[PDB]
Amino acid sequence: VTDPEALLLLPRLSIQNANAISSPLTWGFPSPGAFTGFVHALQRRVGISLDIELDGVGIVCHRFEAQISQPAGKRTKVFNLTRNPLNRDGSTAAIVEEGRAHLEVSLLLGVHGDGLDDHPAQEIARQVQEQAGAMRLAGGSILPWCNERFPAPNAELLMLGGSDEQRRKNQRRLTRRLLPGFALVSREALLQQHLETLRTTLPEATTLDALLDLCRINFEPWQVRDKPGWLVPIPAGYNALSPLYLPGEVRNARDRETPLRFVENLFGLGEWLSPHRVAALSDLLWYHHAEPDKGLYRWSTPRFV
Amino acid sequence: GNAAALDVFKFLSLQYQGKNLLNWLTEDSAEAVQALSDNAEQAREWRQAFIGITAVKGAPASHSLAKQLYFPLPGSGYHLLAPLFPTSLVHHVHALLREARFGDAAKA
Amino acid sequence: LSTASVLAFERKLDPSDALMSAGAWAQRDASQEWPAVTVREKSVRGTISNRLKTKDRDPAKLDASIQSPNLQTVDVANLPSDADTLKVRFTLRVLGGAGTPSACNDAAYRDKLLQTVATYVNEQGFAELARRYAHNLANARFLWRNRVGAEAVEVRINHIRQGEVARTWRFDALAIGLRDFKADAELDALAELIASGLSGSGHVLLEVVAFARIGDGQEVFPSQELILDKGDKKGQKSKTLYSVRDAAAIHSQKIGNALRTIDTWYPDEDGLGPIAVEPYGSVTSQGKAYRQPKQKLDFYTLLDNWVLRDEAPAVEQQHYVIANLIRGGVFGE
Amino acid sequence: LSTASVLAFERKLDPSDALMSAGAWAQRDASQEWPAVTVREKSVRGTISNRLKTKDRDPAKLDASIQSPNLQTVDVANLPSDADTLKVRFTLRVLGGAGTPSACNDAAYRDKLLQTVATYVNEQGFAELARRYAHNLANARFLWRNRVGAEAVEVRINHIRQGEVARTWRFDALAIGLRDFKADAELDALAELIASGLSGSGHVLLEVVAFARIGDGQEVFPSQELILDKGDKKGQKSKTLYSVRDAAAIHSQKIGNALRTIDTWYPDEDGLGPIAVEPYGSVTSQGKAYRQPKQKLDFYTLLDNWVLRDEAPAVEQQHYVIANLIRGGVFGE
RNA sequence: CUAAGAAAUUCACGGCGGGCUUGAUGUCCGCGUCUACCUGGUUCACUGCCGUGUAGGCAG
Repeated sequence: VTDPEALLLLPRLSIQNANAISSPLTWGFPSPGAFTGFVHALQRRVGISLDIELDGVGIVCHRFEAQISQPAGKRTKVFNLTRNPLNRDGSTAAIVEEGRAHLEVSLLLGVHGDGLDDHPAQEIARQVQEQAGAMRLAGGSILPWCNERFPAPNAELLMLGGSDEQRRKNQRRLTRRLLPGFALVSREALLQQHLETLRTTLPEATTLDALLDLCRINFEPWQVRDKPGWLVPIPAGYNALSPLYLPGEVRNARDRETPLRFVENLFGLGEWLSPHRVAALSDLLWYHHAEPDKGLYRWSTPRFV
Repeated sequence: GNAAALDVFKFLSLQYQGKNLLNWLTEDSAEAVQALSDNAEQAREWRQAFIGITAVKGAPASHSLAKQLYFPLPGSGYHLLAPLFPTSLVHHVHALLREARFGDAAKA
Repeated sequence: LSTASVLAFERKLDPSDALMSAGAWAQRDASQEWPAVTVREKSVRGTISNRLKTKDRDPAKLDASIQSPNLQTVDVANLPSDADTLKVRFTLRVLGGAGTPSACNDAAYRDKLLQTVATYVNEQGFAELARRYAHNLANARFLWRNRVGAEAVEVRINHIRQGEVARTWRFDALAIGLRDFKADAELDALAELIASGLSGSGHVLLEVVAFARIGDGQEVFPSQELILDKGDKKGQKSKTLYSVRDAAAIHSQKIGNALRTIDTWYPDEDGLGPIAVEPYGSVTSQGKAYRQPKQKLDFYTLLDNWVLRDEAPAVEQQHYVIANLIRGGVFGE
Repeated sequence: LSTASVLAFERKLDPSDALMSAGAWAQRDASQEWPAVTVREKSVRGTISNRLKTKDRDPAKLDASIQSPNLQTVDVANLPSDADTLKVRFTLRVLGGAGTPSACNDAAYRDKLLQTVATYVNEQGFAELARRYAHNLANARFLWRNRVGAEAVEVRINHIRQGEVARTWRFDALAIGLRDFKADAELDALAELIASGLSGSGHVLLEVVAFARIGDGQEVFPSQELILDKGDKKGQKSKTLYSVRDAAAIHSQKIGNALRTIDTWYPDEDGLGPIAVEPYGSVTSQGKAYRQPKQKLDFYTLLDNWVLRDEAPAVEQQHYVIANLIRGGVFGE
């Protein structure tokens, strides 16, 4: 809804012990709501104090390492846990399962405010790096500086500045630093297209998001029906199952100065695609928008194709 | 909850199929007048228990261990959010995944 | 005033997953191209060794149970046969702002908490807690079983301010014991650094590398994984070791549990040594909880007496509850 | 007073995996660049040699089974055709502090156990146990089948104090028998070194090298792995030998089991010879438990009589109980 | 302001017993690779002399 004036690249963020489950239906990559919450908390901590606003996230996931295991007689997988401390009587704990993982991801952040006006690009990028190297991303700690001495500094790249051919060339030289991974986009239109062409047989919607992202083996007309890209389930957002509540009327709230609601998880389809397949680098930015008249608390990436 | 009396949950569907006792016992217990099989005391007790079975809590209560989350607003403050575990939804997709992974059609 | 319904402290002293490598002694200055210690599998055959029930003494039944062989597959990790030194490396970041919770429902309670921890820093600095943290970094307490019976353990700490090193510390980890807390000028300077990082006066980043001189081809001890059992299924591999990118590793929480082993003020004894700090301070090896709530020395009642009732406890118990604040937790009803 | 629910002892006498290499006799002093013994594969056609069911002893069925024999692929390890001597090398650390468990519940039980072990050390040292351990190092009992039918076995033991050799022992491992425990000056010096290691009065690390003169191209016997399934997708592989990187090897528990073969006090006999110290001391090759719990001479009843009811057994059985403590294990409910 | 905030898996172990994979065999007919070029244009930073000199110049 807002075209960013420039783009900042959080180059190679290493993350240990991040949350893997992130949803009651998926277990793989964490939800993009975590990345939108990260850029909003970074806007709170260092973004306001520089006449800068931050809007959305592009994520590419250079590497993934889940703490899982296959239990030796089944094709499924289980989660690896940790030993919690003993109870007050010293008997044992109550085992609640959590899924940890390790991530290597880059972040693409858009800016609209006085970017190059009040401050130069290098000092802005350096203090955003120093700020983000003290917090956590998705439940797990941002792993600090190691013998990766090369990939440290960012690149605050002006989006619309320069010639349009020069714009394509500098965004291509920025995509040159993001080739190892594959970016993530929302695929609501392809979901709706397969939903309408499936509804000739039966009018159901979650069975589509089941049948979109598995290995469908069709018999002899032994073949495998296939989608052209990497189709994954993603948590599409938040839909409220209860009306608006005031800060004080609900007990055990996080804050008695913020209104509360009871919510359910919207699930959708995402897509991992090579970053060279998109020509404008501002297409990948995941924005979260609220429609508080109803329950729709949505994260997506509009203006993508 | 912690109620081990699952016989009431069984009797909610024991007369629910083909009878209006298991379906009207929660509200509009006019079929519960014959559903009690007795005078007004047993029918009133059955209607009160059926009304108290599926009764909503009303007064909301979060917890420390309930995943309270901030969500930003369009150009303003924040909203607090507490996701519930979609037990009916995960049971529906668990039945679908058991029908996909197991079952005689999938075996054939 | 009352305690808040929600109360959540983010942890400080975030460690990394400590990775293992191997090499020779007196090459440890050039220990950057040292190859990783890998995790292999092997086969074990054992016998009946546990206690038998009194109904199962039965020598024919015991001889029948012996003649069925007992085999397992076991994850193992060893040094190479030409390397005698294990090198364990992790990074530790100190953040500061230890008083502020990540969540609090009551505003007046969090303001009383903030002025309480502000008065605590005003009365004295973090230097006792920071000195004990620098002690647990000085002796290699994070080498859990890799330190037991080692010949010579030596710890290097690099404070990295910019992209290069800002300062280095060199410690003989066997001279500094695991029982008592000494005072040393390099150790007090490191204590001043961790204290200044804890006070919010900066962001401290350290790289800790420990060299243990074990022996040629000897067994090292990384972390073990948790596999919940597939009970009505086939037999599983009954040991799994933690590895990060085909390198034997210790968990981050294991190094964190080793770091906060500072509590020498638990009421049961003082000669058994320091324990880790937690509410109802309980060590999993002993299976028994010191700082029971029936005495007024656990973390929760001490915090309620300091904040709600304005009964400031003794200064070692103030150290204990401040260390529980640095450790973090999810506290509440 | 009762025994603790959890109680675990970490092992003293940690050996490494023994690696095999090959060379010529009388070059064994220059046996540092001896090439490793490699594990190869070969084809084996299996004949019919089992006992028949006698419901299948019909001659036509027997000839029909003989006409179609089955075939396997088998891992094998031989010496080279020009080398006649097998060299087997490992390292062994003696740690000390054998009484202290690594896990306990009861404080009174571990205090009573600690003073029981302390009184055992005060009555006599570790001299008998370390004498028998030095004997099992002197004869090359850790060469399990490689010792059988050897022409000459020689063991070189090096106490390694700093990164260089502190002391050297040279043993004719066939002169020192496998049956009885003799007395020798160098063997008693080695026993005193192992006893000083076991008492915590030093850090003992030994390099043990064994040379067996077997013959040109002869088959050596490394440790043997475990095969769960076998099919045509493999080479119908039915035997897998253990190997570190690229070398035939022996499991560390195999060397450890041949180290603690010291138990000559089992009540059945003594003319057979020593067995390995186990709770209900059992031999897998014989399928039988010596020290049955029906008699009062297994480890658990002896330990419970010694610690709880203060019934100190005979000094032979005291040696047996303390040897079981040195071996380590999980003892409890 | 991130389904946020928090966490010690672990102690011990003998996989070895034994074996014949064998016999027998025809690879073979046929073929157009051509056309046209500045590499070195200071990349040969040398050799010796005066000068105590490494400081500085000289001669081809």
